[PDB]
Amino acid sequence: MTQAEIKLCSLLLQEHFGEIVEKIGVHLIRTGSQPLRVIAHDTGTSLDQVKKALCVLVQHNLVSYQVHKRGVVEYEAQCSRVLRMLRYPRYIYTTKTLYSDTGELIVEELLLNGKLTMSAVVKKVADRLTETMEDGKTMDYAEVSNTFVRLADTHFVQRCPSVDGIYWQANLDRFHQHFRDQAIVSAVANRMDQTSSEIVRTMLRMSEITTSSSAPFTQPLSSNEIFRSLPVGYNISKQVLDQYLTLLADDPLEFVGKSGDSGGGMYVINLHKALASLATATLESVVQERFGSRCARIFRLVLQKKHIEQKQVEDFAMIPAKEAKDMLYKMLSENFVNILSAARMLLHRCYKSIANLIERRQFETKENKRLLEKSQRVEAIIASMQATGAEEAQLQEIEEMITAPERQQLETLKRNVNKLDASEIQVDETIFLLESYIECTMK
Repeated sequence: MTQAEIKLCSLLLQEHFGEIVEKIGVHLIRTGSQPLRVIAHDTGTSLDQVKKALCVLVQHNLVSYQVHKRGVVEYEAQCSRVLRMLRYPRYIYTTKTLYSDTGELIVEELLLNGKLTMSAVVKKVADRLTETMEDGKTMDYAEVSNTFVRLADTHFVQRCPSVDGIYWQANLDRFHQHFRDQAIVSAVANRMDQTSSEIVRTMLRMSEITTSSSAPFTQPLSSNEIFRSLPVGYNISKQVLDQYLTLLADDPLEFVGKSGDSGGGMYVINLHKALASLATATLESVVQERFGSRCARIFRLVLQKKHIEQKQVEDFAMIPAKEAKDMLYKMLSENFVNILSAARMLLHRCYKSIANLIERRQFETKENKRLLEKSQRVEAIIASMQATGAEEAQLQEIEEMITAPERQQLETLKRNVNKLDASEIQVDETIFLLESYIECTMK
């Protein structure tokens, strides 16, 4: 499935909605397609509790329902859809980035309330932005709506189909398109230079509609029209563009390759090749993570030919025999070369690490429950103090409640909450990559 995939799903639902949604969700994954009744029977849970759980499931766009064989309304969960709940913040913040905070909010609710019509969102946010606005001026519904439309135009927002409305949702596919796009652009930017990567961005910008998020290669595009779709910040010449192009295609890395020429040369982007190299580098950093620079350097030499045999291993190693033997074992030991294979393996290892993360976060607030509220009251004492009876001695009394270790633990826990939160994000990006390669290898 895998096991960690399931476990992860569970934790997800638990955090967002409750034990009800989790139990049933878990069951919908575990037993595939099932009517309301068989779910309420195998779970040992009533039908109203079942019905409540399904509400938060579908409304939020995750569970599917279809009328099977004997006209029975059967229900089903979709694993990938559950896991997308992870990228959710990054999806959000990138939106904040691109179409301001106005955008930030639009998306913010479209996931957390799931299915919502155009209007509902528009006003929801306008008021949710009038509360932030300096007392007055108000948020004109229009700007809100513009950004919304702009989202539906760039396909970052699309409609809820059919089996003052009606419903709209988040097109995390065009998000995958953009993350794919960015990961790529930046890879050029670090493996080549800024100008090159800007060309890429130009290519992807005209390959954001005519091509897919899982296509191995884009659509052919001539030097001339690319030179035409040039950004305004770049006043770069044709011949410049030409030496650049020839360089890009004929690059040992090869994330781009020529298709015709023709005039002024037909050119393609190698999505497959690009993804594989991305994953490869990730692997390099992992080898350097647990088996260090020593084994990472040797790993980098495994990129030319091999696994199997050692004749050329110890030779290209530049170290004694016994050493080359040991490290050769360690790399094939946890299956490190088989590209896709190690990729999928790694993927599971990700899911595992995540389980750990949530576990520790969950438990830290769990066992430190009797400290959470103690802090809350403390704050609710300066609520009616900074303004009414600004009493400094009262503030000291507040300080004497929270003895040294309790607050040092609040800091300890808070910092640990962070170590987790950060690691979490990191893994997310990593997962997007892996899965995107996995789907890319689906040609």
